Amino acid sequence: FNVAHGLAWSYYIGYLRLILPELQARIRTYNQHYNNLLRGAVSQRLYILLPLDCGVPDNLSMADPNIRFLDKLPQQTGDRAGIKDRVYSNSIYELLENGQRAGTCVLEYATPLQTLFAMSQYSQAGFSREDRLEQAKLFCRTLEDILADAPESQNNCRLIAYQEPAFSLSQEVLRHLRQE
Amino acid sequence: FNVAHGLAWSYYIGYLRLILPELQARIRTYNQHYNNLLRGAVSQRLYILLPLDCGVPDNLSMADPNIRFLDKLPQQTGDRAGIKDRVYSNSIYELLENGQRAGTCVLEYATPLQTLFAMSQYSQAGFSREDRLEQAKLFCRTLEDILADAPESQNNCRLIAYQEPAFSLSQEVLRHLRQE
Ligand SMILES: Nc1ncnc2c1ncn2[C@@H]1O[C@@H]2COP(=O)(O)O[C@H]3[C@@H](F)[C@H](n4cnc5c(N)ncnc54)O[C@@H]3COP(=O)(O)O[C@H]2[C@H]1F
Repeated sequence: FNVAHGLAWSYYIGYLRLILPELQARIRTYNQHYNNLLRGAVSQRLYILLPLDCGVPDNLSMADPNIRFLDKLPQQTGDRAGIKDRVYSNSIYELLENGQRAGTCVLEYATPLQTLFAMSQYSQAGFSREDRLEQAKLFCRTLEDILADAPESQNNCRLIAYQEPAFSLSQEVLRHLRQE
Repeated sequence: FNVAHGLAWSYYIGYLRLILPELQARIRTYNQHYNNLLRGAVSQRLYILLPLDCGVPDNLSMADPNIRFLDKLPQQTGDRAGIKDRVYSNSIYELLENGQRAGTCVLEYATPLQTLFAMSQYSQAGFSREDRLEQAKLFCRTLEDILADAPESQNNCRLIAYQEPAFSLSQEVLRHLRQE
C-alpha cells in the first residue's frame, strides 16, 4: 500500500541527506587528477536511475553497453547506529556515443526499487505483480516531492525516471547530462 | 500505516540476507589473531538492538558505558545497483561487567528504527508521535516473522528487543550472550 512511501523517505533520510552535502567535494577531489583539457570533468551532480519496470541489475553495462564503469570516488565514512565508519561508496561511469566517451558522471540506480522488485519473491511480503509497478511509480513521486522541499539536495542530484519499452539509457543520461 | 512492514523487508532483503551468510567467516577471521586462552572469542551471531522507544544514537557507549567499541570486522564488498564494491562493515563491542570484559560480540542497532524516529522531523512524512511507537513494534514483529521462515538467517543473528524505561542494556546483551 504505502510501502513506496516509507522506502522513499528511508532513501532520503538514510542516504541522500548524508552523501549529497559531501558529494561535490569528493567529485572535486577526483577531478583534480582526472580532469585535463583532453576530456570533460566528472559532472557535479548525482544521477539516479529510476526504472519503473526493470529488474534493476547490479552492472550498469548489462543495462546498456554504452554505460561503462570508470572509477570509484573517494569513500565517505561516518558512524551510524553502532557501526563505526559506515562506508558510502559511489562509482563514476562513462557514457559512450559512437564509440567515444561523451560524458562522465556519478551514476547509480535508486536501490530501493531493486528491493521492491525482489519482494515479489516472498509470499509473506504480499507484494503482487500489479502492485509492484504502482509502488515503483509512487516511490518516484514521493521522492520528487521530498526533493521539491529540499533544494539543498535537489541541486546535487538529478532523477532519471524511465520505462523499459517492450530506447538507449546511455542517451537518456546524456540528455540530462547535456542540460547541466 | 504499513511503513514498518516495508522497512522490515527492506532490512532483510537488502542487508541481513547479504551479510549473514558471510558473517561467520569474517568473525572466524578476526578470532584467529584475537582469540587466545586469556579471553573468550568473539561470539558467532549478529546481535541486533531493537529499542521500541529510543532516539537510537550512533555511539553505543552513550547508550551504556559498559558497551565499548573494540574493533571492526574485515569489510565485505559486493556490487549492487550500479555501485561497485558497496561496503558492508560491522563493529565488535566488549560488554563490561564490574569493570571487566565479560563478553565480545558484533553489535549494532537495527538502523531502520533510527529512520522511523527521524521521520517525525518532517511534516510531509506524516509520521506522528503516537504512530511512531506503534510502527517500531510492528517493525520488530514483521522482522521476527521473516526470520521464523528463514532459519538460515535466524541462526546467524539474535534480536534484542527492549524498551527504555522512564535497566542495563549491557546486561540484556550479556543475558542473550550467555545463552549461546
Ligand atoms: N552497509 C550497510 N551498513 C549498515 N546497514 C545496512 C547496509 N546496507 C543495508 N543496510 C540496512 O538495510 C536497510 C535497507 O538497505 P537498502 O535496501 O540498500 O536501502 C538503502 C539504500 F537505498 C540507501 N543507502 C543507504 N546507504 C547506502 C550506501 N552506502 N550505498 C548505497 N545506498 C545506500 O538508503 C536506503 C536506506 O538505508 P538505511 O541504512 O536507512 O536502511 C538499510 C540498513 F538498515
